[PDB]
Amino acid sequence: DLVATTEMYLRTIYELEEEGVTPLRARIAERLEQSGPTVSQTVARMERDGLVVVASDRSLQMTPTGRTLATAVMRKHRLAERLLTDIIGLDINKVHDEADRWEHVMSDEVERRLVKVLKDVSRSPFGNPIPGLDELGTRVIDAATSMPRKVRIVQINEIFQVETDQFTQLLDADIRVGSEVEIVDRHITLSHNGKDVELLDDLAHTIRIEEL
Amino acid sequence: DLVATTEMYLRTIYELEEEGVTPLRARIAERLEQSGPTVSQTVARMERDGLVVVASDRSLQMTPTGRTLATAVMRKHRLAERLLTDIIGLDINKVHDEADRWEHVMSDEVERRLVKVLKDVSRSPFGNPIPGLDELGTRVIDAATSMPRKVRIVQINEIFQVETDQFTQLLDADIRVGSEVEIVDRHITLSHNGKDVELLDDLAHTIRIEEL
Ligand code: NI
Ligand code: NI
Ligand code: NI
Ligand code: NI
Repeated sequence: DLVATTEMYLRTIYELEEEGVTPLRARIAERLEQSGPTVSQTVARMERDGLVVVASDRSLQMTPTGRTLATAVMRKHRLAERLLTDIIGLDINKVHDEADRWEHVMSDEVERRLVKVLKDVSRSPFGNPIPGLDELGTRVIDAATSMPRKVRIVQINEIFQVETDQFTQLLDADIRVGSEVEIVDRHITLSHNGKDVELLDDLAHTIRIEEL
Repeated sequence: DLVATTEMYLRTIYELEEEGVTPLRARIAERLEQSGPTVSQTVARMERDGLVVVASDRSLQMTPTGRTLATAVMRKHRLAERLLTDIIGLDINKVHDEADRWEHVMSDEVERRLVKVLKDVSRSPFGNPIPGLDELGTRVIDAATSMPRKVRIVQINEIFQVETDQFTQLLDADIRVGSEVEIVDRHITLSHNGKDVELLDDLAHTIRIEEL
């Protein structure tokens, strides 16, 4: 019982972060269709197991081990969805639910085979990047990690820019003095309410952020 | 926890029958690497759930519902093994263990797709017929069912036979006055210690059996 449950809590926190939603226990209860009390019980165990910390604001911060496990479950889940759609041909309306089960029993080595056999594993069939593939086998340029983080805009410093076409991109995605997600890819891209601005490097080095 | 466990007990009983072994609780404990007491506890629940009867000789007789479920789990298991070998290309030494997990989470509709996509679903990669495909979508000729049963030879009646090449087949598979398995296929075949004699109809109507 217990292992699949933990993984589901983890993938759900992972999911909410990808969606920009604060990982709150009531948000997890609602999404998993579980009671709040029930969720509190599992989260308590997960804290005990070192997988999550409940911050003073009641959000759930996955620890590095928790996040590794979350990432793995998300990876299996999305690879299973790929397998089910691409090869098996299961009706798309059933694919998620099936992968909801298969994600807890797919081995790493099966994953590795899927990566060999599938045409593309960039994205699930539902449009989301498949993470953790590598593991399977302050200025923005300095501050971003290979792990999504929300930060606060403290300076944009347009005045120092030569290229200006991204000024309007920033205005259109609404930040100026706000709280944005930051990541390094193949680098740097910023997000704010499901609107992404992929920064060119000159901007990535002048934009400054803080926690928080 | 409980559903996968029940299915495993069921597939194991199914297995022992296919192998000609009396479904004894100590044989199930040994095969599942579970304690006897532990197995007694689950079997008791399974009796309560209507899936098995413990006969006076201590063998486990699957009820019709139990057998249907056993057959389904065996089917998913073997189809999963096919999928893993044929398409996925998982190392054959890992295929069983993986299917040991996937058998408990594969839906009927995924099965139906597998039957569409796979080259042949007659047999698992380990040489055993895949059952339950139809469900997914006394003289021997009269006594045999579409379900394996052991019976006792009461008469062979060679004297009434025109064709005699199967006389030696019977002698070679060692029966004469013994306890044999009987089944109807595409009919009738008899088995005795992993030696099969597929009867021609003239013999199937003269050979007589009893319980038991
Ligand atoms: Ni999904
Ligand atoms: Ni799941
Ligand atoms: Ni097997
Ligand atoms: Ni199993």
